[PDB]
Amino acid sequence: RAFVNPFPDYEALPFHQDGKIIHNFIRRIQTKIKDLLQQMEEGLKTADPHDCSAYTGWTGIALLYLQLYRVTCDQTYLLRSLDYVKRTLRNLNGRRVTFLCGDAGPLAVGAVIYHKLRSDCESQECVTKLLQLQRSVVCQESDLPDELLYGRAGYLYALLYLNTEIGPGTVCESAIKEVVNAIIESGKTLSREERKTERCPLLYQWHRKQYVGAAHGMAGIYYMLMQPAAKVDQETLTEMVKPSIDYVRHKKFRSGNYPSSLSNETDRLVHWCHGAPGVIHMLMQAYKVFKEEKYLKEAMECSDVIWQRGLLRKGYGICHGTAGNGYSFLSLYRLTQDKKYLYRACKFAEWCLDYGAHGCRIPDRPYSLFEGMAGAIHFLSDVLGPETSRFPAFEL
Ligand SMILES: [Zn+2]
Repeated sequence: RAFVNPFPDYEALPFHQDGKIIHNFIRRIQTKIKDLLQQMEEGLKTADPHDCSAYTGWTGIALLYLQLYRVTCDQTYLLRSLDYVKRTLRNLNGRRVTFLCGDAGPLAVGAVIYHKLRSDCESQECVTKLLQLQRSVVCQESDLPDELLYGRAGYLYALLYLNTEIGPGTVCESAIKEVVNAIIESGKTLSREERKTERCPLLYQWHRKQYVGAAHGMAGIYYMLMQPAAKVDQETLTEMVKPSIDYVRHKKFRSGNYPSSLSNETDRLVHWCHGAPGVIHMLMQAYKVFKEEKYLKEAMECSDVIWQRGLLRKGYGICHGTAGNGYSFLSLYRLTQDKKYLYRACKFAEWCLDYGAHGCRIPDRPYSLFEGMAGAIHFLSDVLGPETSRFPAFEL
């Protein structure tokens, strides 16, 4: 599942003492980005015309070019992002709600792109249509899950995306509070039916499995609830979210990895979607909000599991691959300024410079943001500037 990580750890260099990446490594990274960009452009020509998702479709490619534009300021990239959103803005049936897999991705990415190209009316039309998803999400009688790829938390992300990328006052805080309350009541309900009201106040399941991790599980729901832009009150944070965070912490393996769901006792997946590379963001965010060192210390422990098991044979992607796990190191570095994690991110990036020379399997969507090439390009573009790195479709 993982390669043997060949690199020595930081103690046993691709940056200077002050944290700045050396010229040679920047140049090697920018060279590969150009290289991979052209392979991605070529392969997307045969990709599925209908998958418009941020996760595996066209909206994800526009997200990459938005990201390229954020970090280079090259207007060429802004314009190219428009080429990819435009594919996605016409078919919308409003049956999927999340930023990653539903209509909120095309719509929120489109609204941001239009706003940076100064056309306010198309920008506003996107936002207006996005908010029409509101009732389907807030309805407690809907079978809709709460998790990030198909549930309330993924819709919540789109709103926070608008208020952080465009600005506060794009989405009404009333509409964010409604979605937050819907998520909270959902977690109270299931936790009562499972008689966990006092041990895990907020409990969630997806397809009747109580997933632990970022993509479909509790760690990603708690992570969004802890976002400063979701404006959750102190009482709900300390009485409802923190004890739920602590409950999942105590389900961790002795190996330091985290299970895929509460029942599963076999330690296999070291992915953003399942395992320590996703749960670590819950812990790091828990450290930002609650400021107790045990949360950071556990994030550091997650980092060591990811350093040893995180170079994956699945591939180089964000969801379950080397780029997504490499982001764990950039995030922890931003939090700690401990250049050990800068080093570890730099080494995973080095692995990505050899993209496709390792005998990794080919993902179904091999050019996509979260399954394929676009995500690796995304991750490489952020190692250039570790201080401003953002995990796509997840950090704000
Ligand atoms: Zn995955």
